Formats: sequence, C-alpha cells, structure tokens
Amino acid sequence: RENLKNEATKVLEHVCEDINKESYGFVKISKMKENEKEIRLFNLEEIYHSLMHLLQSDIWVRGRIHDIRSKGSLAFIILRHKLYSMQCILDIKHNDNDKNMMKWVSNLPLESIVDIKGKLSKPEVPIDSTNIKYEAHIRKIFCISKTAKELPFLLKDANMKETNEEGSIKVNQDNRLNNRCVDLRTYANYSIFCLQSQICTIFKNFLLENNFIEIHTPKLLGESANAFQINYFNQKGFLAQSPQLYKQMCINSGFDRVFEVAPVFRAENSNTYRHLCEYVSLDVEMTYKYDYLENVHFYDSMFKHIFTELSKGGKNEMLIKTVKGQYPCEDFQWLEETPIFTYEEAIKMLIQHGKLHLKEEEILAYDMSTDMEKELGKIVKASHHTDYYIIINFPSALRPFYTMYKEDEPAISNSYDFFMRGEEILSGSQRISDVNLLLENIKRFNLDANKLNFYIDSFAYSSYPHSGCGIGLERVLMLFLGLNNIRKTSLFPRDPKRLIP
Amino acid sequence: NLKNEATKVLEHVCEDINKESYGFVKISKMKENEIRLFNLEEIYHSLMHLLQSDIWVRGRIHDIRSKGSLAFIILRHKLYSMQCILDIKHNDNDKNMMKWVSNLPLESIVDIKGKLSKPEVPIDSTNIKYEAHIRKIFCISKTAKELPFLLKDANMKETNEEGSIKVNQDNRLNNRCVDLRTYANYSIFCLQSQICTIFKNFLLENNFIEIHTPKLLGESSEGGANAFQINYFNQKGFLAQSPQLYKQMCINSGFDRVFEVAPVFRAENSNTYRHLCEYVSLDVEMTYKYDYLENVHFYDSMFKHIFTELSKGGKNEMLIKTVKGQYPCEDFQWLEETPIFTYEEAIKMLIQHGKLHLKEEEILAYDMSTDMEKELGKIVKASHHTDYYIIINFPSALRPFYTMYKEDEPAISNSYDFFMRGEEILSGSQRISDVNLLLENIKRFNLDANKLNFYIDSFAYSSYPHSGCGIGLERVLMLFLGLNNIRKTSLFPRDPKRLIP
Repeated sequence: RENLKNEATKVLEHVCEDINKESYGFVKISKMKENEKEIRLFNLEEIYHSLMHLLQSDIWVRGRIHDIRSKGSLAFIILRHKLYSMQCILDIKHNDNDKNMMKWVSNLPLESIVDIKGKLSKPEVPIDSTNIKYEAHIRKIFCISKTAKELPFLLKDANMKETNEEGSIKVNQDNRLNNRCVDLRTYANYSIFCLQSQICTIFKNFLLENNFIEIHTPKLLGESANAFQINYFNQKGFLAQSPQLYKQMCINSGFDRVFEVAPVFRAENSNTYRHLCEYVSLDVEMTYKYDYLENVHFYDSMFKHIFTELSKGGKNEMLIKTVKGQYPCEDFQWLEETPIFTYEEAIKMLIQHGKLHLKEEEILAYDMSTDMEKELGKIVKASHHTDYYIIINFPSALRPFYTMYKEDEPAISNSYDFFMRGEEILSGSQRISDVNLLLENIKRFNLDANKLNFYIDSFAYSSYPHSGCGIGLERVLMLFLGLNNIRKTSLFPRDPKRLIP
Repeated sequence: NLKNEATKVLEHVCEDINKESYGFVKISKMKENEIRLFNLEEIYHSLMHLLQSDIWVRGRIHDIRSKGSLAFIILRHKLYSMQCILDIKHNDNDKNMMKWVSNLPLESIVDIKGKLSKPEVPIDSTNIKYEAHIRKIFCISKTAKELPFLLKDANMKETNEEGSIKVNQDNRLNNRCVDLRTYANYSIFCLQSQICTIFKNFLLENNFIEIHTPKLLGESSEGGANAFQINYFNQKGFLAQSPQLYKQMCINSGFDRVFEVAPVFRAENSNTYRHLCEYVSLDVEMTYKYDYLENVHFYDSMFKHIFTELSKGGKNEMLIKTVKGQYPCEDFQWLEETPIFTYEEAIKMLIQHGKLHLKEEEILAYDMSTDMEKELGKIVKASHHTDYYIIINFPSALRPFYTMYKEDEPAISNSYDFFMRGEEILSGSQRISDVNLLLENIKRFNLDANKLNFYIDSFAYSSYPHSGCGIGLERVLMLFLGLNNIRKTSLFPRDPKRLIP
C-alpha cells in the first residue's frame, strides 16, 4: 500500500479552487474573492499602529511566514511585515478537526506569503518576540506565494546579535552580500535602509526650506587618475567622481543655491571597511554675502538639524532601536555649539596628547592620516563630550585646485571638514571666484587648463562669491549608527572585488 | 596727455568704502564702518520696511544705458529685475563716477546702496516696479571677457524673419553657463526641481521609502547592445539603463513601496529632438493587494497631483509664464477623470481615422511608432479635450520579459503607458512574481538566465504581487511646457555628438 503516501502528497500540494468552500490551500490571486466581492486586507503595519474595528470580527491579514512551530493539535506561525511581527495560532479543535489542514500548514516553507482569515485577541502572556501584542486565531489560511528554494541561511541566525555563546551561528558578510535579497529581510537591515531614506528626506527638505533648488548634472564626462573610463561613441570619457565642476557652473549661472543627490564613481583599487567604488553623494553649493563662514555655519546647522530629526519621534526611535538590537552602539552625541578647531590647533592637540611627533620644521607640510583623525575624535569626545566637530584652515597645498587660499597667509586655505565619531563626512571650501586667480592656481597645481576650459570659462563673465561641500550618504548613516562597515549602509555595495548582485 | 588720468578713473579701485562712492573693490574691503545685503528676490517678495531708508542690493548688470548726467542700470537676479538710476546731480556732480559706471561691462556683479521709490510710470521689463536711486555702487566681480552672445538676443522670442535675432542651439549649449541666465531657462530648471519635489513628497506621504541602487552592473539590465561598457577591475561591466532589476529585488526583500530618482545611461546612436544618452529616471515599484489596477490608479493620481501642483498659482505660475514668454504653448490640460484605452481600442481609433490599415488578426502584432503615438494624441485631444491619457493591455510580445501576461488571453499583458501631448512619459507593468513563470518567460524571450540569476534568485523565497513604472524627468518637463527639444530640459545635455560641457 502506497496510495496513502500519494494521497498525503495530494494534501501537501492542495490547490484551493473556492475560498468560500475551503479553509486552506495554495491560491491564485485571481481566486481571492470572498462572497463575490473584495476582501478588506490588512497589513501588519496598520495593525500595529491601530492597536499599539480590528477586534470586532474576523479580519484578513497578509504577511510572510517568519517562523512556524508545530505542536501537535496546535501550530504557531509568526507573520512578518517590515519591522512588525504577530503570532497566529492554528488549533484544529477549532477547525473541524481537519488533520489535513494541519498537515498542509506544517509543511509550509518559511518566507512563504499567506493570507490569513482570523480573529484577533490579546493573550495573558504575549510573545516577547512580536511587537504586536495581539494574536490571530486562524480560521482560514491560503498561500499566495510559496518559497521555492531552500534558504541560503536562516533569518533567525541572520538576525542574531553576534556573540561567542556556544551554539551561535554567524552569517558572514560574503554570504549575506551574495544573497542580499534575503539578508535585507533582517529587522536591522530593513531599519538601516529606512533610516537612509530618512537622511535623504531631511537633507532635501532642509535645503528646500532654505530656498535651494535641486539640480541634476551628468556623470558621463569628457575629462575627469582614479576614474573609470568609458568609450563614448569613439570619444574617451570618464565617470564623474563628483559633480563639483557642474554645481559651480550652476552658481556662476545665477542659481544661487543648489544641491544634488546622485551617484558618484571612484576607481581606486582599495579594499577597506569604508571604501566603495560607487556611492551616493549629497552635494551643496551656494553663494555668500561677504564671509564664507556664513555658509559654514549654515552647513553646520544642516547637520545639527539632521541629527535632531533622526533622533526624534516614534518612527525614527523605533528604527534606531531595531538596528541597535543587533548592532549596539552608544547614541550619537552632539552639542548646541559645534566645536571648531583650526588644522594647526588640531595638530597641536595631537602633539600635546602624545599621539603625534613632528618637528616644527615638519608641521607645515604634515598631512593628517585617517588613524590620526580617529585619535583626534577620541581626544575631542573626552574633552568636549561630542561625536561631531569641525576642522577649518587646512594648508592650501593639501586641498584641491579650486580652493581659495587666504590672501594674508596664502599657505592657508579657507577649507573645512566635518567629522562624526572621528571620521570625515563632509569636505568643502570657499571657491576661487576670480577667473585669473583660478587660472593661476590651476597652473600652480600643474593641471591641464585645456581639459577644464568649459569650467574655467564659466567664471569669465563674473562670478558670485561662493562655497560648497560634498557629503557621503552611506558614510553619514554608518557613522551615525556606529556600524562597522560601509557595506551595511549601501543596498548593493560596489567594491573592487564585488560587482554582483 | 591727460588721458592717463581718465583711464585711472575707468579702472578705479576703491580703497575705502566709507570715504568713497564707486570703484572695483575686493570683498574683504567691504566694511561700511555690518552691511544688510538684499537680493532682488527678497525685494520682489517684500514689495509685491525696505522704503524707510537706503538699502544695499547685489546683482548682475543686465543692461546699462548712459546719456548726459543720467545712467540707467537694469539689475538682475534669477527671474527678477529692477531699474537703478545714477543721477550725477545728487552725487556732487561727479563726472568720473558717471564715466566709471558707464564703462562697466554687462554681467558684472555690483553692490548698490540706494533709495527705493515707486515711480509714476514703471518700466515694462522689470517685474520689480520700484526703482533704486544710486547713493553708491561698487563692483565686486567684473566681466572679464566678451559674451558669446547678448542676453538680450538670447531672451527674445524667435521670429523666422530673415536676418532676425537667433541664438543657435549649438551656441547656447556650448556656452551653457551664459545660456542658463535667460529668464526662460532659469525658470525651466526651477520647474524641473519643482517636479522632483512634488514627485518625492507625494510618494513619501504615501509611505514610500527612497532607495539608491547601483549604476555599475556586471551584466546588461536591458539589451546589451544599447548599454555603455566599462572595465571594472578586470571585469566586464555596463552602465545601468534602468534600476528595474534592483527595485524589484527590494520589493522581493519586503521594502513594499520604493522609489528612486537617479541617472540612467543608454548607448543608442540616435540624434533626435528627444533622445539623450544620459538622463534622470523617476522609478517607482510597489506591491498591490489583489488587482494590479490598484497601482495604476495610484500612478494616475500621482501624475494628476503633479499637474495640479505645477499649474497652481504663486511661484509656479510665474515660472511657467516666464517660460511661455519666449516659448509660447497652450496650457497643459487634463481631465478630472483620466481616459483609459486598451491598446486594441487605441489602434482601432487610429484605423477609424484613416491613420492605419490593419486587419483584425494584425492589430496585436502592430508595434505603435512614435509618429503614430502623436497622431493618436491629436485624435484624443480633439475627442476628449485632454493632453493626458493612459493605454493598458499592450500585447505581451511587445513588452519586456518581466511583464505579466493575462493568463486567459496570453497575447495581452497587464501593462500600461501614460501619455502627455501624445508622447509616452511613463511605462510600466504588473510584474511576473512567480519564479517558475519568470524563468519560462525569460526562455520565451531567448534571454540568458545565467546573466539574471541574482535577480531570478530574488524571487525564489516568495514574491509579493507587485508592479512598477519608469518615468523620464526631463521629458515630463518638456511635454508639460510643450518645448521643442529635450536639450531644453537637461542642464548639460548628453547625446551621441555632445560630451562637453
């Protein structure tokens, strides 16, 4: 006798043809018509916000099967949607003792998408793991999308705060990035990329509220070292590392205040915890009336506003908490007055704390390393109790050709970097807005003016005094959350060894 | 020879503003014993307080007119202009001042101290109907070079009269930084920013998150023949033509509702009025409950909202009116309820009007050309009195491989194009959300599944029912305003013959 096993297989694979006559099965979306009319379908986010009309009668809810635990005549399903999860209970004493229904439910693979008809109620002791403290008691359950393939790893493992406690399964970065579409379902990763969207929104709205316009400038360039080359119709072209030339040309056109949110591309063969070959740059360029520090304080206000808005309200607080659950770090700290140090002051601080050793002969040409900048971050965290500060007045020889120098001390420039947790997030400067000084500085840097003619020519019919800055988006998010690797805040990271997915 | 003393007046450099009233001045020297500097936009908005005393205003010299003891400067900022008057009688009869002011090149940036008064008959050109009587005027940035063309010529509406004023597209784009100072071009790009803002805020208010996905690909997202190639550290890469694959992977990851505003790159060798090799795509992808038409109506409401917000009073109507002054065109029109045609109906309309000759069994095989789209637009404008409409139910064989076909009538698909002034602006569809059907369709289109495996694998652990769409930003703006060429709505256009600026 083997027809018993084939009948069981029929049960596991059961396709429901009428959801009015049946209580379980795989269903086509077209067949989901209850009493020839539309179903009022809820998602778990609506349920969470309403509860933490849904309690009067049976409701319909869709979600992904996060977990199923079979326990004889009971089965417990965790449904998941975004950051929200809810326990649903199948108890076949309440389902006409249909053993086939239980068998079919127990066989459902994790991550399958189901529509459940059931009644909500609040248990005595609610499940700690679900942030919805109600449970659905299942009357019907239909699967509209069945998981077709064994998962590359378990979400229970991918969600775990990483530990050495015996029996811990780590999912390593390579496996996660290789199966990114599964990795992104962890609660922390979903929350990270909502926070990324939030930073974009806050940035744009702050600038728009201050009378900026958004611009979009080309990434295919006729001229750029550390740039990807392309064949552009038998011309040789390059990918933009920055929209720097075009945003200045817009200021020279009278646009006054511009920003861009757009990809940039870097071809350095660098494999580190923080370098990406492709990332999103937030770029600002704007005029000033008489002092470029007018703009510096503006950019400072911008970041303080970003910090304030990320740390405020229910939604952002929950997103940050959810990240922290898997990746704990102390909350980001900033002051009402942002500390500003000159480069010379920062050097002298590092020498005073015994982190740096230079002759006075060498202090002019010294180019601060990235580790040294982290040491400054530690010093300033200890003395000023902040994770955010500003360095100004870098030596001119260490900054790009378009940086305006001080006319009293030409060796010193009107430049600035902002730091979060000891790492640079923003770089910018007052720009040379005199076409003749600009030509002089381009020759001073041994650059080819013929490859910059269009840019140079935008200064030849007057130029407003202006300044600007460029910001790494993924890096700001990484440093705000204290995450250990830039690949955690870029959706599909690009690095010299990763072109896929 | 007393001409040297006269040239010393023309090239005069002021050295103390307090004790003087004119001259070129470096920005540091601008210390009036601080200065309250106004721009013409602030003045326009306050007047249409500043009138109790003298004020300072900065601007570009758009026009300069001199005779006898009177001098007229039209000062410009963005789309605002104001007439300033130099009368020697109120300036101790200085003639050196008159000579120096009258020698200033057009486009020079000046700081003026003056008194604002409302004249009896204000100038027709200036939209600020107040005049500034010049108590002092200094020049902080002097035009260094003759302009490639006159802004008076570039601003004028084009007549086809022989010998008429006409600034060529070629010249404009080669000198984009001057071209962008015309009132209409400034207004065009403020309006492009407005579209981005309205689009993002509509989606955000509807619970979307913004995503950023890579433009460097290991494999061509679309057909490889129209993709730019690049060397990515010994690998063969391509520039993205669309973020299609990645936004679907995000939906497959549970993001539920996503949009991206980002560049795309396409390598077709076409030189037309509407094709660009690089442009900005507005991309949307989202789930639905039971019927993909839920999403279509949502996309429709999004566009109606954009039109509503563009067409309202205030800032936008001024921007649009300034564009229409040089490039006239009937207001964009749309109905309270958007007309929806099936593809078969649209074709039969074209047949009924004699534009097409097709037997019944040939209609689904016919691929509507861009010219035929415009003819259909004229028919629909005459019959439905609108510039905006929707076509659904395109034939499956004429749509991309990820388009879900109608199961009952497979030659037909659940797909849609939106149209503005008869031209396609939005394209999208219900997506195949079953990994096995997806593989079947990939084989049906003779595509290489190994080149899509990451994308394909994102469907193997369940897939929500979802749809999406792609929208060209520059093209929406062009069709809204009725402009004749896509190069008018891209800041630094890229086409097969233009890589510079």
